[PDB]
Amino acid sequence: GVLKIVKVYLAVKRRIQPGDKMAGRHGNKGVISKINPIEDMPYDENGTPV
Amino acid sequence: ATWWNFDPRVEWLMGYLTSHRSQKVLVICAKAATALQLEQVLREREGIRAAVFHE
Amino acid sequence: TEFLKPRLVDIEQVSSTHAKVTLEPLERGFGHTLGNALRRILLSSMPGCAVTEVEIDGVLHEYSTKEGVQEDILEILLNLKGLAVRVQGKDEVILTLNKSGIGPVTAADITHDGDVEIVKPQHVICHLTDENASISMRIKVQRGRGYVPASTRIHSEEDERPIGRLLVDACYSPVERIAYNVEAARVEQRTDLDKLVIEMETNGTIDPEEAIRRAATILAEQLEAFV
Amino acid sequence: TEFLKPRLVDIEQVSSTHAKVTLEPLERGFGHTLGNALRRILLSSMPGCA
Amino acid sequence: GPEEITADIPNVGEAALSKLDESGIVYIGAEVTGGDILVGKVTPKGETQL
Repeated sequence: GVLKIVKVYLAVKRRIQPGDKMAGRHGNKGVISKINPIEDMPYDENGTPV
Repeated sequence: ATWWNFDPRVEWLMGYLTSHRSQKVLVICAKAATALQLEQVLREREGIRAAVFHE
Repeated sequence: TEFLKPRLVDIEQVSSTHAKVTLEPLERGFGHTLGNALRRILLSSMPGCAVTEVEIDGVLHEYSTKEGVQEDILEILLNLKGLAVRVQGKDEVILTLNKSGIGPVTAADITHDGDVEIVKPQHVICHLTDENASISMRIKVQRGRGYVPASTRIHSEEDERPIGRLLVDACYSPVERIAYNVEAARVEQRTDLDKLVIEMETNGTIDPEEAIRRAATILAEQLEAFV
Repeated sequence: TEFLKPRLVDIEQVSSTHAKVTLEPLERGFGHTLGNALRRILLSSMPGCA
Repeated sequence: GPEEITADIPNVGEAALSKLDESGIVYIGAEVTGGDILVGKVTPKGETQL
């Protein structure tokens, strides 16, 4: 009764941002608050920005 | 079909085409088959909002 | 009350990436004002040359692969992304990379064009295995600033792109690390003073020199509404 | 490549002592650069008689 | 009347008939946003006239 069927498979590169769910091994999970630029973010006395 | 990348009536297609997309233009060629190749070519291999007018 | 005006003393080149920069003399409570303010521009902003667009024969989408190649397309997109490039004259440039045979594929296998100067002639791009195949590709390099990825580029245009023209996110910003030290200046007149040493690390696409002068220009450029 | 240049919009006088000052537009990650840098001068280096 | 899967709408064309190459379906690796078309499928609504 059903003539034809095709199957397309789709792909997407869907990204990290606020509202997502990232979680710690020990279940110390939470939400992304906001993506601070690397400037706002603090740094090591040996540079290395956090 | 191989002349795609070869002759300069295709290299022209771009340099002319590549900035003068703003206005619309009218091109007339040999016959059907010859322009069936162009469509395959330009529409994709260059990348234009192109369509077919044959007979 | 009269304001001392700080200057450049010496540039200590250590590598084509790394460089310290010593500055004296700055009055009390100014090493914290500028050094911080400078850094904030130096990361956020700054016009480095980086990769944007690529086309390859025999490939349709990024998620597929090519035979006789260890690495994947996205992997080669990823290796192109983190490239080092220099441009002299025009803004946008079109490179052609042609290598064939056994072994790795370093950037020095691209055609050395006039304006085109490469920083790392032993950087890893791609790998080959079988000796009856090759790779030809048209890469596109641009000068911009900050981070306009591929994503924001698929919604500010309507003329439509062709098939095969893949998109890497653009890493326009060159600098990868920066700090600033606050030591005591011994001028031979006054001992109250400090001097500003700014450490940096980068990909060499912009010189350690211009970088500093170019950023403090931007800084001042913003200050021009209050003079 | 061209950078946005911030300006003065309005000065809100409240007293001969107090005053707010509104400024737009500044690009991302510049409200922290200047505002801080401005303040540091405004306290520590403006020559008043006392 | 049996359904069909080639590019034959009386409504949408030739706007979205360059996402699709020809003759049936979305050409392998064709960049398509939400809303646009993939496989061209089309159904008869009776009326059968003669």
